[PDB]
Amino acid sequence: TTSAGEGADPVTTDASAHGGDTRTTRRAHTDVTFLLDRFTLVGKTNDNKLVLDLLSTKEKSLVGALLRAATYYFSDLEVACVGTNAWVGWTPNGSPVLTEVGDNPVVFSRRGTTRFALPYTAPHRVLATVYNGDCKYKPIPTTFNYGMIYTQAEVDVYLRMKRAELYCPRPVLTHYDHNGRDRYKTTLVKPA
Amino acid sequence: GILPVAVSDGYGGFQNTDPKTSDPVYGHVYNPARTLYPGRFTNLLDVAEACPTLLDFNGVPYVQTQSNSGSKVLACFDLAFGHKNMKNTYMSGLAQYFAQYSGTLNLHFMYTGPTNNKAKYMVAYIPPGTHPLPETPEMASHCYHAEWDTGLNSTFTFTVPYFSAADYAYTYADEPEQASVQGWVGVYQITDTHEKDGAVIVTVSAGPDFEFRMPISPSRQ
Amino acid sequence: GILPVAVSDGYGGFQNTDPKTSDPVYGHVYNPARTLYPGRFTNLLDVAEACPTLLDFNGVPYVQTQSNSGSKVLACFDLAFGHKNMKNTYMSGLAQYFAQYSGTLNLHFMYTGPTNNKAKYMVAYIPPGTHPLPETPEMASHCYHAEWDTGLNSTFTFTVPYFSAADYAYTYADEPEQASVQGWVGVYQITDTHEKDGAVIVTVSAGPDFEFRMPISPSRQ
Amino acid sequence: GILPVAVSDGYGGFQNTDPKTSDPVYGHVYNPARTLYPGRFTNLLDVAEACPTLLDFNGVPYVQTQSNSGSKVLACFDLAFGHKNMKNTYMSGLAQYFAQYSGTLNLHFMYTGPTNNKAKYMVAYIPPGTHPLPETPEMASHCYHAEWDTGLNSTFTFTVPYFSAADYAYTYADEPEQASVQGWVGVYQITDTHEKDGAVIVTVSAGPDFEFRMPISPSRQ
Amino acid sequence: SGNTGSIINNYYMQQYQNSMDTQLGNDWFSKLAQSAFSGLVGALLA
Amino acid sequence: SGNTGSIINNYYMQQYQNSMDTQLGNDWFSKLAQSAFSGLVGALLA
Amino acid sequence: SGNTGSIINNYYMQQYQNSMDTQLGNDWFSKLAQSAFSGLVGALLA
Repeated sequence: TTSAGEGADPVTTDASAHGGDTRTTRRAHTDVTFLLDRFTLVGKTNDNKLVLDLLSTKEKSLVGALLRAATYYFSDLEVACVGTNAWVGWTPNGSPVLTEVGDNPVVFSRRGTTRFALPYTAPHRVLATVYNGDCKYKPIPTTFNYGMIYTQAEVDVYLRMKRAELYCPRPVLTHYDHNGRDRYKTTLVKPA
Repeated sequence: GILPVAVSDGYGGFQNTDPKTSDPVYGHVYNPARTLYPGRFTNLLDVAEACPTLLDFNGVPYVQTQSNSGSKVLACFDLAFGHKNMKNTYMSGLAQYFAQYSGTLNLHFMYTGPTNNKAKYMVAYIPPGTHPLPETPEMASHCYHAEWDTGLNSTFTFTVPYFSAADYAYTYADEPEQASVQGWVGVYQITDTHEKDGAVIVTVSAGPDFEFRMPISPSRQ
Repeated sequence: GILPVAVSDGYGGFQNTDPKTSDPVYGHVYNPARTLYPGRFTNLLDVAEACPTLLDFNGVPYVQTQSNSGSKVLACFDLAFGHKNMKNTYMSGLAQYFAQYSGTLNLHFMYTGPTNNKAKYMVAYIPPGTHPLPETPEMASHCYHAEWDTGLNSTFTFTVPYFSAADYAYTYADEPEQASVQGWVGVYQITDTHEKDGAVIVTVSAGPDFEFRMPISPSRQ
Repeated sequence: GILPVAVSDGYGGFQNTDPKTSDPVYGHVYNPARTLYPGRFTNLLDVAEACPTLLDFNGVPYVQTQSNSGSKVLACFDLAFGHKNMKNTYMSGLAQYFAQYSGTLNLHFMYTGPTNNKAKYMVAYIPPGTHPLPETPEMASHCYHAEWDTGLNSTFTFTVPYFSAADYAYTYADEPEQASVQGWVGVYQITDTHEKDGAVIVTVSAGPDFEFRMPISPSRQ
Repeated sequence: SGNTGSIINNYYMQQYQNSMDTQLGNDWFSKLAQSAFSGLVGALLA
Repeated sequence: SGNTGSIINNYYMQQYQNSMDTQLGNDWFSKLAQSAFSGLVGALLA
Repeated sequence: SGNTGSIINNYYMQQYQNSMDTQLGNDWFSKLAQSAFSGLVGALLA
């Protein structure tokens, strides 16, 4: 179909012009909520502390990449610290940094991992993955966090976004290197 | 007495993609209203259908008449997300996270030449195993194709179909794969008034029945 | 056979703020009647709304005409629970246990001068980023403000509003915070008959729509 | 308080043939349509009833008139899946995976001689403990038997019955077992026009009431 | 009430889980708060 | 069906436990078996 | 919704499991996609 592309109005076509059909599609796997609803490893704690910042997610992982594909987002959160450690503790967004959690929410370990559920605690209606605040581009606020955890020992930290909502899509780039080759190619799983 | 219970081996270990929730620990928090917030998106394919992204032809998003060569081929590339022309597209961006796909694709061509410069183009889908990939409009006319000429409407949209032995194809290419298992798409210029180039911006979007399955975090090096 | 059960990792550890009860061990105890016991309270904010507490101005709860200075400013302080003037108030006392708040506040002014001593006052809410904080009634009149004079009623009550980009503000001040993110409240004396002081007792209480969220035990040093 | 539970010893260990399912980990996968796919089978015995397979008589599927010997016995073998004649049959193939069986069997005989070559045959089921296994049609006629002659129809089908003290018999033979606990089946040639062989292809299939029980993986050496 | 929330329930009886209250023969501060003057003393203009 | 039998049930949803089947728009061997001739060719006597 | 599917349920109350949403007083991209032109500009022949 010819069209006046300048106006930017969407155009989506079948194969019917050429005599074709349309297959039945089931896009369950491209559902945003479903996609982000899994645990992603963000790394290890530091002095047995870790600020819960979704921007800590590895940017080439499925979750890190998708989260960054949106300008704004909202979600609740689940945490799981795996490692040999006794107890993970937590403080909400806006609390002063402490020397010891003592009395704030504390959860004891069970068979080497501590997993628990948290609520969105920011003071904003939604958070952003980018924020052009005083950083004049020429050709992230304190508040953007989900609290902080305190642990008894070093552990691997995993975050899981629950009830996720994304707004204003942003680019998602391929991360494999073509080298000089035209096609990309790798070894895919095959019977040995 | 009390309820007898059998604890099972192999069940219970930490899981990263499990269908259950963690135990709560901090209640009664009411969020700020996020009513009517704009730009919400629900499925990657809705944005993928509506927003075409730029193909890359050695550094530029456009195909062109070009210099020396009596070659009518503006572009001919493997129908593959891993092809270098597809490298900077949202479709290839997303595809790196799924193992398989099925469905149609839409290629869009926007003509950029001045009012008095006229041309006539053609695009064809070349199936796998085709031998000497056609280099001429004449030969390529034997494939599923579309011819169109310039005029009042600058843009033309083409539907790259889905043919394969199987219902789904892979987004990645196995190391031992000499030819494109999915064939190629060739874009030719039948004729042009003026040899001074007229740039055609090429773009790609998901077709109405396109689909991805099997999310994968292909992570690293 | 018996019920197969999967014991999950990460679940079960001791928790200090969990939503479940412990197993009982000593039954059948009936308590003495505590029917009609007076002074019961249910929510800290009910007492916080009804009972204003004293601000501190360098050791005393009152603001005053004062000695030498043609300065009409009786007090100007950061709208912050951590400001030193708020130091001994029930509101700041409670606020140390919550991370965020939202809502209005009420400031009360009780005049203490003799019958023949008359004055006229004004209080304004200065928003953040305001530059030279106004030092004169004249300049301060450009802000949300209230002017009142002495007479039969000794007390005047003012409502400190809530403006911010966000729906909630923090009760604490981050180390790197040069100016009050919430602005200031300035109390000025427009005029006074007699330079011999007339003390104005200042007091603070929660507004009808004030609210605290996120309990925290900020404990220690 | 919470639900008191008693964890039981002896319950819970990994099991390879248990009646429960494992916990899921990867949801929402919709398979390609496999509607109308041909050749589906549901029970091994349906294919076992419908498809007779070849017996082996020292390298060949047929029994024959033969050379020198005034012996009318074409074949006489133990009613046993482990007998060497049954060695390459689907029935014996399957039987190695079950401990017991019961039921009837069908033996089929297809005559292969030229039009002018005529013969007359007989097959009998010899019960256990029978003494000198009959070597002549005359003697064998005292057993459950069937006699048939050649003609327009090439094939004849016989039903090997089930007699035993027990309702089920074993598919395998114990080491200390001198005689066939299930008896034998003897195939005799009463007479033949021409001594130049006429081959009779022998085949075996499950009877309508045949049955296997107790699956076993008899694995290895 | 309080900081306990199990959609399901409680396994042991009430007489064991808690102490039983008794009576002979009411939120002062809520009432006090409710009663506060929130109007305007004097006449309003414009 | 199969070798699974819990009088009670299954805890996780179907979309997670198994793959979902689809259709476009049947036991050959049972039918084949059913169709076998089980009579008598020719005439019977006595 | 999401990647959670227990045919059975959730044990703790909603006010503890998640944060409660509020309102004052909607899938842009679905709508945008829905609105795409899928016809033919000009006249068709044969």
